[PDB]
Amino acid sequence: FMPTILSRFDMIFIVKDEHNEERDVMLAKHVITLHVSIDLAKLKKFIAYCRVKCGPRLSAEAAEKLKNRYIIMRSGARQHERDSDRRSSIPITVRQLEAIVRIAEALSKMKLQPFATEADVEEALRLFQVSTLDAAL
Amino acid sequence: MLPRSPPLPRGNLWELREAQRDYLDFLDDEEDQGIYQSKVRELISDNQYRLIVNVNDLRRKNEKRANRLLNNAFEELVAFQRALKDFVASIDATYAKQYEEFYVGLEGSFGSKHVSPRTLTSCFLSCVVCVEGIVTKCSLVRPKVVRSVHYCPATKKTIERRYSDLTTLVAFPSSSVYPTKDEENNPLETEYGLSVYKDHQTITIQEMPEKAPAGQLPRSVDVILDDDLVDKAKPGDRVQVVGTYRCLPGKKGGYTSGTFRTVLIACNVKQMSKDAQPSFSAEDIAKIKKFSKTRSKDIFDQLAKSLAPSIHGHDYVKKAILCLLLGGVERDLENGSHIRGDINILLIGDPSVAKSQLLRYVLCTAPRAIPTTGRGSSGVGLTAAVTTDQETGERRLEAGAMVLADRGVVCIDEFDKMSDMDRTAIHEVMEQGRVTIAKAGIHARLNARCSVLAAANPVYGRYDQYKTPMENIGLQDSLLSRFDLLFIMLDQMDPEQDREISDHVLRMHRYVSAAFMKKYIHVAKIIKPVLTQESATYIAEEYSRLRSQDSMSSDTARTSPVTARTLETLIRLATAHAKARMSKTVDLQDAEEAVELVQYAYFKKVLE
Amino acid sequence: EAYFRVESGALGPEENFLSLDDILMSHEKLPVRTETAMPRLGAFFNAVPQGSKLELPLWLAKGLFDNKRRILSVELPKIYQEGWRTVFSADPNVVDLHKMGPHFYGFGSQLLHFDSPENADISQSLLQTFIGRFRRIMDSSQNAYNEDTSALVARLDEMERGLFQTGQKGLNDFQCWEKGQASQITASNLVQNY
Amino acid sequence: MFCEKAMELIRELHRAPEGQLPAFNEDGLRQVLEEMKALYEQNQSDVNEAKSGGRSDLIPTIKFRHCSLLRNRRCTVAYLYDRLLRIRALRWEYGSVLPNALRFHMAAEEMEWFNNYKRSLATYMRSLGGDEGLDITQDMKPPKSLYIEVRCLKDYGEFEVDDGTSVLLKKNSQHFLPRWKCEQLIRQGVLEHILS
DNA sequence: TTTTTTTTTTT
Ligand SMILES: Nc1ncnc2c1ncn2[C@@H]1O[C@H](COP(=O)(O)OP(=O)(O)O)[C@@H](O)[C@H]1O
Repeated sequence: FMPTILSRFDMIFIVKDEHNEERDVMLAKHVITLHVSIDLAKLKKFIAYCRVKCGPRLSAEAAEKLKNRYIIMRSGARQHERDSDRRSSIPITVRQLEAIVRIAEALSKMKLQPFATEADVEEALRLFQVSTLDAAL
Repeated sequence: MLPRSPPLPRGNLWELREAQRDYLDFLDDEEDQGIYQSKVRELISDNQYRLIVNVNDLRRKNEKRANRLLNNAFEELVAFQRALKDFVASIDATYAKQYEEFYVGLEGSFGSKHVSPRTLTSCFLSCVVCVEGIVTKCSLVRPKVVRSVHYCPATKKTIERRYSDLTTLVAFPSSSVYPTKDEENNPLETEYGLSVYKDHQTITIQEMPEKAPAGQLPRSVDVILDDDLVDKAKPGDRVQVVGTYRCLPGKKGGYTSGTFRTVLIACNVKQMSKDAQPSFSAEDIAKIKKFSKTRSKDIFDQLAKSLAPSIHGHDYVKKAILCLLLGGVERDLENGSHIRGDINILLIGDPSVAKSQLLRYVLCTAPRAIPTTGRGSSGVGLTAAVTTDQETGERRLEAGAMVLADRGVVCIDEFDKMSDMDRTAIHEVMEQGRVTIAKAGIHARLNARCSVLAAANPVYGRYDQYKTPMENIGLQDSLLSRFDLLFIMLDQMDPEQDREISDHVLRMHRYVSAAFMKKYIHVAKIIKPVLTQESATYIAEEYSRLRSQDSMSSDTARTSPVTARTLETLIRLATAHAKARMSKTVDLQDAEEAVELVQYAYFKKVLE
Repeated sequence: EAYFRVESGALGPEENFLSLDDILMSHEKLPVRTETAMPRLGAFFNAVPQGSKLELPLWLAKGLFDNKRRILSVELPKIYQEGWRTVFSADPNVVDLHKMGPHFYGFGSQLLHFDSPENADISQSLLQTFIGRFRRIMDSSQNAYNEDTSALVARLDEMERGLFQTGQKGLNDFQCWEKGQASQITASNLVQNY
Repeated sequence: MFCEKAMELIRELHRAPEGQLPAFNEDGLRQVLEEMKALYEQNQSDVNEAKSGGRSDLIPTIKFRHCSLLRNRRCTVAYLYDRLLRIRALRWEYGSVLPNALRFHMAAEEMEWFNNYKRSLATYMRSLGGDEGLDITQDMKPPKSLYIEVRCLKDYGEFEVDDGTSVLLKKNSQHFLPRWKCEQLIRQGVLEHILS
């Protein structure tokens, strides 16, 4: 997998398999949940109206939040790649920044909130700190 | 959205004696404002058959006739076209005989008649309708007789014959027997020079895709163009035909099935989409001649700054892309030679430097631009490929991409994921300007005078800033000479630039004139400046200084070889820089604007 | 049956004060061109030039208007322009007066308090559109019984839906008397909660 | 422009055209009184400032603010008045006493308006005739016959007959009573007129 | 509007 087809996305989750015996109790539960054989039927008809009625953009403060988050995300990748340069890595790019913005939009669309704020930018940034460190590992 | 008028109503500002004597009174038109007596004369000065009428006027003039005309279209249009010849004889009887019969189109706003081929039921039989939709085939234009002129070599007389078929407004099936002995005594002989034929086509409108209920195969309808309406529609358009609806019966062997075939005898055609921008206002041309005179120093730079505001940095690249959007001057000598007048740009650099963005903008700005990739494009699918037909089964030459885009732009992104056997198919169509094909049963030469804008990711994934510019690009020194401008969009990790870049993109995510560059370049394209000996001795020197390695520098590598082919790219960039000024004579300030671009695009610096 | 909302006076000289229909009616936007500067308030659109094209609610442009056009002048939307005034004369039974709305006769009768030149030609469009669309509301409302009428009513405005709901309430009330059904005493407003 | 908060009080009552009393909105009402006060002071400042330096060019900025409060007045009396219609109905349809699924949605001062209206109405009613007037609340439909056959639908402690002869009301048990008494209960939801 | 054989362009 090239560092470029990989970079065509924005969020990487290395899914993990748990084989714990309490996890195996969860599995024993799920066994009969199939052996026997907020709802989607309204979730879909909710989305159908949410997507088509909200026009969210960013507020002035989210801008200076993201600028100072992204600049300091860049500012260390230099000393990261200038020494180790292990023939492959993943640095930040403006496409990923635009991905962050369009994620915050979708968060603040859950609430029909026509103006997003710091209410979700940091948690989205931490979600991304997970999603980029996954591909880092 | 409902099209209840051919003129888009939102932004238009920015017995049979009564009918014939009412149409004439309507066509007088003198005493109120003289709207049509200003059009009959207008067409007589252009030698036209038919005139377009607005039924919206017929309403205000006489409602009863306007309603009787939209529901009995045949008996009313045979009386309209009579009381129109009558009214043209009332101006110039000499003209009123040059043409056999006049015609009369229609346009305006019909109430419920604005139908689609899906709604065109059988309650619209013999009723003016206004069908919208896409043309999806055409027929072969063929004559069709409407009168013969015979002659008797024995009796020295001259007999005639009037013809009529089921595709008229009167509909009597005459036989095309071409009488040879009217009376058994004398023999006849036809005279083709004095007879009268007309044209005849048959197209097939089909419902618009985004208007179908998507469950079926969208419905169709058959149109019968005629009498110089003929070639007014090619496959793939969006037309608004305005024609009578008709059913034409038949009988094979004295026994008719009740089933009939219904056609639309068109009497006007309208392309819905406006596909050009020549309709500049006199106020607009005034603005243009102002702006072209205000400052001749800074109009090129001022033009290029406003090119793609959605992008930060890359001033040089915008400058060169503007030069592309203008173009040079194609000189063709007297003996028959030819020298190209286009500029081909190549952009290489690390990912996410807005390359694809520049391409997608140049696509929409210039008219007649074609997009293409580096894997969804074969070496033959770009220029021309041989195939056959399904109806005839004989070979022909389907035009590739770079032949459709003639006098246009071709945007090739990821030009590096294209195999070696595929680039080579371009070396003829990028310089000589025309494609030559000698396949099995095909020997042709197509005109493909176009210009190439290409984007390529460097080898090693990222531009190793230490190797050399020649090892970071895979292209061989034969293809690297065609593209006359090579821009290495190097990405740098200094903390400052990222700050303003983020500022800019985020401002863009919180939302010279844009629609003025269109007119300005569509106007300044035609100008054809001419060199002058003050600069022609400066270029002939900057080149001979470029060609000498010593004068270049040390610790400086060459991106592409300097040949006698960059010499006439200097000349092209120059006479494309004196096209923004609308100058018409290149001066020493031009031949110096276009030398620094080269000095910057040719030589790169290597680090260690 | 006893909740008598305040009706709409949007067709006469001036809208009523407490009518919730006119309140939402006048809120609709309208284009204006300003005649002076707009000091201390250029934040919305600090000062605004003179000769600027702006979009303002109708209620705002009621007091900001004078005969001399002191503060600003007005120009009608295209729905009332000369363009559409011929469309509505071709055949008025075809237009979607809900998209071109949803207050056509209500708005158009308040654009006569701006003493424009073409008033003698707007008050003739309305009259000749309402008369045109009448025999299709008199007959599709007194003759649509136990049907899904949500498609006979998809192209109407608030001045016409109020009549399509009065045709039905008189059809469904004679058809309930003919069938000996309007004798039983029933719960009036509690079946609305149920 | 302005008035985007008041127009969230109205665009809610306009969604309930049946006459069903929604929950009072103290929040938005306070939120619009605040904007009234804000614009009031921020305009009065420049009003008296246009007499203390001659800034008459601010005259527009008065109207744009003078009228832009009248709006916020209209859209807060209409709402406060409309909701006083959907309340009086609950005296001609339900009756003199309401269940607390209703008396829980009225703001605590509308109950005083109610208990005033109800009392004045009961005052007027008893004034018509000599003996305790004529209760015009009942009698909503022309009388058809003299006795009616009802059928209970919920439990109800012990309905009364004028002569002290009570009647228990279990579920699904039908009587034959004079329609002179059953009208109050049929129109609420307790009984039901079966033999139409 | 089907098989089968033979040549040449194309993915
Ligand atoms: N200098 C820049 N100015 C404006 N936008 C930029 C810039 N650099 C990157 N971007 C944004 O980042 C994304 C980069 O994608 P792009 O550069 O098209 O990828 P590629 O370079 O692989 O074609 C685009 O969405 C673009 O809007």
